[PDB]
Amino acid sequence: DMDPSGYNPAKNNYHPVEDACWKPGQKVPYLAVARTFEKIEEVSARLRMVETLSNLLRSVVALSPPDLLPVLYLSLNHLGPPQQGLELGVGDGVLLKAVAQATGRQLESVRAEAAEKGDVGLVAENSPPPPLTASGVFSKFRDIARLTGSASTAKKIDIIKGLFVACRHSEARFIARSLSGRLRLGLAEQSVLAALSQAVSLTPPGQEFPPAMVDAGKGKTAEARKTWLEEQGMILKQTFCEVPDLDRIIPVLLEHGLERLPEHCKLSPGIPLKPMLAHPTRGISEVLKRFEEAAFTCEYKYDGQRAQIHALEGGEVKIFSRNQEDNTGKYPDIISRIPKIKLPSVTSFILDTEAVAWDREKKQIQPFQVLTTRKRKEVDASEIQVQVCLYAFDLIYLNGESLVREPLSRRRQLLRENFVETEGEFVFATSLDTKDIEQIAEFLEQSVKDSCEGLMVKTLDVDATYEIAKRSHNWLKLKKDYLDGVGDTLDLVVIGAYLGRGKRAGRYGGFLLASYDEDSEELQAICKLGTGFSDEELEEHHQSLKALVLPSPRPYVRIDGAVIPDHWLDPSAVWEVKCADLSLSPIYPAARGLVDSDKGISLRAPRFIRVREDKQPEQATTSAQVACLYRKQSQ
DNA sequence: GCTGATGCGTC
DNA sequence: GTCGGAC
DNA sequence: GTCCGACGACGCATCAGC
Ligand SMILES: *OP(=O)(O)OC[C@H]1O[C@@H](n2cnc3c(N)ncnc32)[C@H](O)[C@@H]1O
Repeated sequence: DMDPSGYNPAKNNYHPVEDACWKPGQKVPYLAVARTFEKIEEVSARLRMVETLSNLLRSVVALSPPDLLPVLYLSLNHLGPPQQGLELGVGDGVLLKAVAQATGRQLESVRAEAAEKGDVGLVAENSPPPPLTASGVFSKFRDIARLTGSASTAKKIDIIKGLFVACRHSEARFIARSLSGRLRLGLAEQSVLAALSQAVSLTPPGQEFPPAMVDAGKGKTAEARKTWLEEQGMILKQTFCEVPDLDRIIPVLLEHGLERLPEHCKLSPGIPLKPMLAHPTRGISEVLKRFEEAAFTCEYKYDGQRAQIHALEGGEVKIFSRNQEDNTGKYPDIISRIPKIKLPSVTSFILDTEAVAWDREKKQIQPFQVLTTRKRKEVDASEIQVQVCLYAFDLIYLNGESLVREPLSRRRQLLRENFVETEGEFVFATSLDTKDIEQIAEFLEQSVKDSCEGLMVKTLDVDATYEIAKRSHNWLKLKKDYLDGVGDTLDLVVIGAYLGRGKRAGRYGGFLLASYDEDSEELQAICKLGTGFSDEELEEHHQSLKALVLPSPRPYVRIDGAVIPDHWLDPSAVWEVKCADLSLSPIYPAARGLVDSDKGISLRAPRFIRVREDKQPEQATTSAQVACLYRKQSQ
């Protein structure tokens, strides 16, 4: 009898059946999800968020098992497994057109309001079909993403409008945020997985209705309960890190339970897995302090793109990105190369490599920017213009055996013994086994001279497995720009401000920076900036720059194609900014004509360091200096 | 038949 | 990709 | 240290507008 508007999955003593706002077998109302979202947004401790989400999931499992998968994807704001490549194709512009049409308002009015609040949901809401359902809403999202071709944008808009007109209470707020790609729950993959393992542990699936067991933790002590949930949570996590595909896991989970999940879902070539990531380290001394006694290896950190290469029993090859996207069609040249890299005894494998752009005439690595000019789907290897060289650094699976639980020392040994190097095509990452601080510093200096970002550091025997659920950032990355006094540092003028969104709402979220062109006495936009400040520094900058707002830009400020700032600023503040490198920009005018007739120069991964109170705009980094720095790069 | 805006992936 | 904040 | 969501440049692919 409970109207979903009153649904409260944050209550104490939540009963999956009696406290749900729908009847057994009935479709999960979307308003039940939105209310769950509200209660999750009301808190900042993940543990409380997880329990609240787990309560909804327990009711879904008890009452409407078929809706579990759509409710999960709604909670994650995803459309499906990443390797299927479903994409909404809906941005803010298209979303605001849908809001405008659905609210009888004008586009510019809706546009201004959304920019001020930094949230599209509030506008869409504050503006008879049957109640929306979770799977219903989820299905309409997938219909939107499957619309393709000419006039498809108008059809996507019709669907979005139909959703909004059926919205009630806070539904529209969350419809708009999901389509916007900014749900802002504070809860994502890891917390949703914890909520799921907690839900199916407390309220097991597959019981005869009404379920006899609704809270399997009641009979345990608080301590035993916590230990039990951590263990069950790890079972799900380690399975997910090997098979990050809910389409595969949920049917098994509902049919055989969590404790038997690894028997049915396990690492297999052809199914992407979560890759090992790296923790940034600010110097060699921090590396030694972090690994203390453990022996470790250093490897070049190549500046390319991650390629997880799967060879299946039978010969089929698949290649996946860091985010489990399917890149098989992008690398036909690599697929034809597989026979050359493996010994004939190798019948299957999963390799961890970096794909790097490679100049075959000069036999040299090329920058990342050249690698990105490859087409996303190339059918003919003969049409490839940017060759790649594979730098292999790990082996995760070999000849039917998962190596996830073996230490790096053995995974690397098997890689070196079972695979074959070919210059410019497939080689092992340059490496050095040492604990001598001078040798490491010399090795770091060489990696940069050899066209790399720095070093990867990895333990060989102690905590050296490939178990992402135990530690996802088990590796250390020591980049040149992490070091103090090293890396490109510039003093740039603040010429504009952009209204913040989400956590930055009611504030400036980013800024437009410029270098000083001496020859024309103009300030030339060079990049935007939006990270590196504390919340306090960012608030101070909102107040100090608010005074400098102008209705129109100064005549000596050139931005060309850059995003026009929401608020123009009188060139006064000069900020010190660090970046990983300089790039040739297709939009930014800074230093155009000094290194390239058509293109200016921008900053790769800029971040705020500190205000330079001792510098006026005329003494900022000059466009000539920017060009000089960029030339030092490509020597 | 072409061009520019832009979604969304890479880092 | 870099970064800061709450836990 | 984990987890999450603020924010960056830049490219191909796609599609609206012409
Ligand atoms: O900065 P980040 O955390 O994305 O760095 C990790 C990425 O670095 C790339 N990479 C390049 N070379 C290596 C080696 N030798 N070992 C491990 N990772 C490496 C990868 O693309 C990785 O995701």
